[PDB]
Amino acid sequence: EDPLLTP
Amino acid sequence: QVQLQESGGGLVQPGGSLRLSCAASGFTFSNYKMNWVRQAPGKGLEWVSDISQSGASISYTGSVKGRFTISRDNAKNTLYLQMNSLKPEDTAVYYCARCPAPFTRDCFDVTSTTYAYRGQGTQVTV
Amino acid sequence: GRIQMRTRRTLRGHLAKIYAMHWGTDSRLLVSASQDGKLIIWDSYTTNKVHAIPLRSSWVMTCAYAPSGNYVACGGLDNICSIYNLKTREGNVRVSRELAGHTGYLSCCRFLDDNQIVTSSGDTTCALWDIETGQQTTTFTGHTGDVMSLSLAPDTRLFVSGACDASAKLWDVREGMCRQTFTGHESDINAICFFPNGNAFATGSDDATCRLFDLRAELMTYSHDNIICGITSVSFSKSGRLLLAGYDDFNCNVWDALKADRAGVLAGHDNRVSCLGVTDDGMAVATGSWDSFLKIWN
Amino acid sequence: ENLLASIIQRVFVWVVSAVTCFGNIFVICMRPYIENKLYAMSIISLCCADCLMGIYLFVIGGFDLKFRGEYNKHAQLWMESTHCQLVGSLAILSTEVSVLLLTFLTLEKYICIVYPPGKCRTITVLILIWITGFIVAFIPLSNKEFFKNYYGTNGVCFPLHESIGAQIYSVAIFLGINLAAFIIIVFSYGSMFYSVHQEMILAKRFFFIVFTDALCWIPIFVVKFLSLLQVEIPGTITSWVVIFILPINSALNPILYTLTTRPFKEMIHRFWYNYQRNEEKAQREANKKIEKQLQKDKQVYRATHRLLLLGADNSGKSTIVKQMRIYFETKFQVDKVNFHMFDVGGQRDERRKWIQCFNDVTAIIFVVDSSDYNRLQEALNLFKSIWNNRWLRTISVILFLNKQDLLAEKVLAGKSKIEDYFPEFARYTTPEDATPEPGEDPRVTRAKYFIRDEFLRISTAHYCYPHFTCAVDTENARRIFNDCRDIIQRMHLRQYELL
Repeated sequence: EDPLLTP
Repeated sequence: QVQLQESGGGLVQPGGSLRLSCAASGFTFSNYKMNWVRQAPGKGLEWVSDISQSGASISYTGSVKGRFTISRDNAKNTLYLQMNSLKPEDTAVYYCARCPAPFTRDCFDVTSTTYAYRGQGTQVTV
Repeated sequence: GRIQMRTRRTLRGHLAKIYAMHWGTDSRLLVSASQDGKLIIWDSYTTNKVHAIPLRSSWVMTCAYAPSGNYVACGGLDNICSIYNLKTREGNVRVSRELAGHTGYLSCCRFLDDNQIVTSSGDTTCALWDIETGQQTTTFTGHTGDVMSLSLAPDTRLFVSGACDASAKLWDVREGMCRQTFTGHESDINAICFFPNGNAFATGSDDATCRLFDLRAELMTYSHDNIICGITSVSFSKSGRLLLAGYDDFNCNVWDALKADRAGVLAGHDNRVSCLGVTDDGMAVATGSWDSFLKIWN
Repeated sequence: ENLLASIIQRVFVWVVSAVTCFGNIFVICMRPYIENKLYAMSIISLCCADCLMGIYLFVIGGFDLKFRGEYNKHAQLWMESTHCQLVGSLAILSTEVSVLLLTFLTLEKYICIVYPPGKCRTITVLILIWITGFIVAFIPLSNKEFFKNYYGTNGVCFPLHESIGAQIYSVAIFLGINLAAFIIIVFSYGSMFYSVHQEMILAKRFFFIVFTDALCWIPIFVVKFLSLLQVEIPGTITSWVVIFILPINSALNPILYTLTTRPFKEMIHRFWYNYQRNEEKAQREANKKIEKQLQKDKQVYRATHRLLLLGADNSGKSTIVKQMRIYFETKFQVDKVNFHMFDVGGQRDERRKWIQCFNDVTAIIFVVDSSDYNRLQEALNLFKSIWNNRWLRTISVILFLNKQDLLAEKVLAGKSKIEDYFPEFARYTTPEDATPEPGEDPRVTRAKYFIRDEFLRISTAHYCYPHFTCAVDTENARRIFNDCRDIIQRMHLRQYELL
């Protein structure tokens, strides 16, 4: 749920 | 919690001597340019002395230039105002001021109130 | 380890120094306010303007997008958080209401619902207004320093506020008293943002140091010897594991909320990074600086 | 026996080709990292022309090394081969395009400086310049029969030095439009220098640019003048002319406009620090309407100029706005220029964090009383804070010493001691550059230039413009307008890699 940290 | 404590005081005869110690607690004393301010009865606030971070640059107001001087005891993280031969008219509460921003020279320490970086102060009666 | 995200979109529509932005609830339709008195709504995906509201004040300091998306807030030194309705039956956007009850600049005013909005003013106060009546519903005093920022909790039952007092305090929306006092900063606070869990809030001051406070109380610090320059805007990711602070090194610095290390540097801006924003779903980061660019980072 | 018989010719051909290619590669790599987008893309186009000239030098070197010692047999073949007039066209295209782009850039700088154009217009003029270069370089090539291999006259294939059908074209391109381009460049920089002075680094930089242009193109004018004057000059002399002095631009423009400028050093320091379809068409129409609305808005917003107002509570801060209301916010017009003077003072006296939102402002007008000496010290403190502030370090401050009459009669009365609040006045002498003002005592001048002195000493320890004003004179608007014009000049020079 973290598109910034991981694609 | 930025804390500024003023130590040293007592009524002094005109032309006398005294010491004013500004102890700073909660923050590093070195990074900030420092000022001595005083509030006289019936008068507004006016910072009277400023000293830079390393002590290289020191400036005084005219009522302070010839009378008494300032110094930084950075090891003791404190400010010394060496009161020497003050005119009897300058009976006032002596506040200590830390400039708002670090690593800079811009300072606005003459706020009427709500300036968080000034101590309670001590009343010097000369 | 490393977070190397670049300018995936560039939004060159703005023609003056961008001061504040705010994402919408649907992770699109950026609201962006600039020094030309212009308040522009963008579609993030296709990079197209749909609304350009002419503001009364050129030097607007804050803008806000309502959670419903029908209203947009404008605020500055003019002591007004003007509310503008977008969905107009006539088809033309027009001003809706004005809230003038302060003597200090509204540095930030963010919505809770379509009707009530909280404002943080420059005369050492905050205020919850209801725009249906026009009266200042609740007043919040207790800060002895110029209030500069506020953040709204996800449940909107608390809102935290940071002032020039080097302290950040909560306020209840309804009752209006400060339960917890946090004074661990060193210089003037310039930005604040709730952690996504709502149990914590990060605060960026002008002492070149960020501090994350947790309400169970200084809880966490983010600083380095090399950085000697302050913080303008602080934002959190969706999961909260990542933080972005708009340092005035002319580029953003991305920190880790839990490790307090150098996660990355978002360079590409020419001036002070005025405002930062992260989507509800954590998809995109919108950065607004004085180079008149909305830089999108993914 | 050799195309470049002298070893000096070959070694400097290789050296200057390498220098040109490296400089233009560095310009391409470094230009996007550094104000104005149109200027940047014009610099890219100039770099493209320069590296095309470098490629021409490289291919001439390659052809020379192809036939080393056997060039005599292959001489007429290269005389008639398409390669010679092809590389001649390429060299002429590079020179003409670079010259035209330089003229366009310098004229843009002139029209932005002496008299203080959009992406579409920039693209249009740039592509038109490139197409003009193509046409000029290819008209001899297109009409091959009539032009009798115009490009291939000399062995270098650059036709600087044959019958009437070639000399007319040669003097039409070099004596015709390149000399006019030189006239434009030198006149433009002369006008810019005259407008700036009426500091020293600007004159030096302008001298370097005009010296490079002269050293490259005034010998071309000289040799074309002698050739047109029936003065005998053998083709080896113009061979040296093409080899040495022609590529000067292709070597120096990459390092002049890009490497020797201040934003280049700023970028270096920054690097060191770092190291369904109907809906779409409706949205397109809305974008077009909003884009033209923002075009008008940008014209309006650059038409106006912000002017911050600052001072003390007892100072004549509000009376300045009240005076030009007769002539918070106040919009006025001076010489058809719209100015936006606002005195935000209804808020609290604390001003450290709302002063950060006035950094695009052209000038901060610090108007303060001249009579109250405690307020004078407060003014010194506030001016020190403004000057030493990070965001006000790029903002010009217009210093106004209001209530000069109050100070004049206050020192004539002699009620208050200046030395008690400022002892240095006991050991101060009036400046030699003091303005001659008859009818007033030297004490007034001494005290007034004295307060100017602590203001300016703090300022020198953006630029400060000190002035004396009162509530009577209404001319202060004109002086503020002149100071604003000066700030326009300095920051426009900043945008164009000069200052």
